[PDB]
Amino acid sequence: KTIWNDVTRALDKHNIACVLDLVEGSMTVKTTRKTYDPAIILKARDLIKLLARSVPFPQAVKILQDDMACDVIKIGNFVTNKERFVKRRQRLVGPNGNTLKALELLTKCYILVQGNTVSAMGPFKGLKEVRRVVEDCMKNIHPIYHIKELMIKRELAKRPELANEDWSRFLPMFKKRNVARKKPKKIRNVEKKVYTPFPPAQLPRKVDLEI
Amino acid sequence: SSVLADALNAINNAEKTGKRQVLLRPSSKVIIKFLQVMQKHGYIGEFEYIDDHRSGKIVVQLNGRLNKCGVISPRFNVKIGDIEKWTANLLPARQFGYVILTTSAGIMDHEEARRKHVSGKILGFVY
Amino acid sequence: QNDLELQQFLRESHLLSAFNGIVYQDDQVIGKARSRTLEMRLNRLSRVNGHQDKINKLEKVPMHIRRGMIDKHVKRIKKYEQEAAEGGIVLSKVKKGQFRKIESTYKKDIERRIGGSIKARDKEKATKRERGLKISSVGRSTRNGLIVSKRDIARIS
Amino acid sequence: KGISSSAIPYSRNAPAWFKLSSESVIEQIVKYARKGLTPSQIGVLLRDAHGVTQARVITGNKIMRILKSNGLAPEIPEDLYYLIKKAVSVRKHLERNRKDKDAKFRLILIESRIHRLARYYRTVAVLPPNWKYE
RNA sequence: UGAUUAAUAGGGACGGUCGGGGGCAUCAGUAUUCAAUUGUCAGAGGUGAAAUUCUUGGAUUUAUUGAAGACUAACUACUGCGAAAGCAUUUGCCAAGGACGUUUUCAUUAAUCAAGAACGACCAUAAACUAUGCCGACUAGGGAUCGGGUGGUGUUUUUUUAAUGACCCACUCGGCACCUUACGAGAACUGGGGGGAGUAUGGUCGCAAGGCUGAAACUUAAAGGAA
Repeated sequence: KTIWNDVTRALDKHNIACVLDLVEGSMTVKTTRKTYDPAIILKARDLIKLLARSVPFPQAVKILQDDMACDVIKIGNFVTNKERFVKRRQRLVGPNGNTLKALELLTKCYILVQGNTVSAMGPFKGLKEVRRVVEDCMKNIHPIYHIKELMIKRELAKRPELANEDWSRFLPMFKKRNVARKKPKKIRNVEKKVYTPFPPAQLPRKVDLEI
Repeated sequence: SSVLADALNAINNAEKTGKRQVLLRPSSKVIIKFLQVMQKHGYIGEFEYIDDHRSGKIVVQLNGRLNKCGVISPRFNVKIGDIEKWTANLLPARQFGYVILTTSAGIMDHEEARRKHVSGKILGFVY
Repeated sequence: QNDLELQQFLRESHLLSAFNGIVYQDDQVIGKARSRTLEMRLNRLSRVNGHQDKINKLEKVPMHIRRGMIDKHVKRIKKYEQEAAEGGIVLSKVKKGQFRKIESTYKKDIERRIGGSIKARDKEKATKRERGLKISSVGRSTRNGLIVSKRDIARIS
Repeated sequence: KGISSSAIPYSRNAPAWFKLSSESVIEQIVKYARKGLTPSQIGVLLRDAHGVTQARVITGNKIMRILKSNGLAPEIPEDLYYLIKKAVSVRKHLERNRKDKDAKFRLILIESRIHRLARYYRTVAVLPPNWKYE
């Protein structure tokens, strides 16, 4: 209700009407008769759904400009136990928000870790970067490894040569960590400890043994 | 726990918390003798036995004067001689508080046990 | 963990982002981010060997305005984490007495005046409970009562 | 662990709106037991149907003692019987479908609670020794 | 035929129920992958750039259709359930569990854990990684929330087919949590030396410098480094 006049001005410079319906709790954007841009209503759609997803307004009307886009990475369906899930998501946010703010700086994006999903705004190179970082953080590889690789790749992109060589000989994300392959006997574990549904009886007490 | 022990635990930590009334259920004759002798020496005030037919409740109104009650979980035997080494061993000072004994003439504090010259087993203390 | 450039950029990503590719490496950091990055690094290196009473000196701020700064800053912290927790937003974890570091902290430079936590409450928290005076030794005192060991019963009676 | 009981009242007399006789109540008890109800069901149908609060209060004694005086004593006591029939219902379901490991764990719990008051009823000897639980 | 209560200990019955508890069966969803039939035509993947790869035997895209395996998005919460590991489509069946309600029944049947018992020749895979708080026998609470119950009397409801509601307010019992409060001795899959940050070295153990190679017994080629 306080930021609404600024949404109305920011859309009326693009010729889009918009209403705020508090009796339902909705926001609609509508193409008017004077709307000469066809694809501006999709950016206004992103704008109202960002204001619903609780980004701020000055960070939200950076979506109405062409080099920017939304994304909502989905992380609810990566792992089974809630302890491991919340520890990997807090690993994504980081100690005192350091990992999240460093990723925001390196990818030029704006990230909100919320619930079991990770929203992001930003340029498209940054959006692909943050998507692979967030999904790799929900799998086991730490996000500071990806942040180190982002700093390495930034410094390799700001040199004129080395622009057509593969950078895998630079990156440390290649670690050669596949060093588990067991050689245990499976002496019982092939087919032993066969299942019954009925348990055996109990060992009775002393006074039960005397009665 | 026991059944005298938790009555004395309620009457301890309710007073340490600083309340003026404790409700303690279940009640028994051993609790009534124990509270009876400690109100004789003046560590609680009036106390009432509300009879419901299940086990009885006690409401103790208690002022400020107690700082520890309890029971002695091996109820060993004492004699009229060795009450003195026992009160010196488990009470805070020379003439500080009382040791409550289960005697042949009821439940009594140790000074009345030597005053009317009886012995018993130990039950608990109050100081 | 022993990459110094990485952890330095990680823990200085907040005031780089407050006072700004992006420039992060020294030989490229211009004024206020430079002075506070240097001050941050010198305090962090100094805290290992230097005395805790003398490494973090707070600015001499009067009572009625340091209490006012803290009250308004805690109202800002409460609004921030209450709004971000009534949304779904996951925030990084603080300890129990510490102020949460937010954008207004890094921007207003509030820790030099208000500190990281109210160390009076931290002191009277970290003190131990005053535990009366000890009375007896003849037995152990459990919730079932006073266990007097059988050696002690024989020894006394 | 919760606390939901019935509060047995402080009075131990007939409530004096009970205009009936204490003999017709015993005749009703033996009628319901002969037509085949467990003492809990006897007492609840008596409580709701014809307004006897509790038969120990209005009549002489508790209603398993009434059935023992009128020759209707239960073969196995009621608690042990109901846990027997529950344990064999779970064992029927388990022999039916053998991947209900939650039912197997519940069978373990029901069998232990069988054993506990089978032990109690054997050391009081309501039921005789060499009582095995099949 | 010939002694008590009926523990805000415990067990059992019953009543309306509650839940993403479990088992079997069934129903569904759009995705992904493959295939088939068209339509059209030179690209399509993918990357920081490329590449491997598919492609005028027509890839990718579009449309219709069919199958296979996996999963159950949004609703999804500091909420619910389970002894824990864990559990999200509908419907049915099978048993089970919980709290609540009770003027039902049994009458001490109980709590605790060493031991033990249950759960936890073929295609190959990750786990932890910044974290935290003062502990227990312990007092009041506060706002919210989930399940049950009692009362109040307004609106959504509605009526002569059988019931079953939703909301508001008070009370109450029990849960996963959260914010405060008051008061207490809180002692009697294994293998280990003892702080942090440094500083110095005629000891022990190793690495380590030379200096154009050729090229040394030979002052020796060709080719090269260096300037």
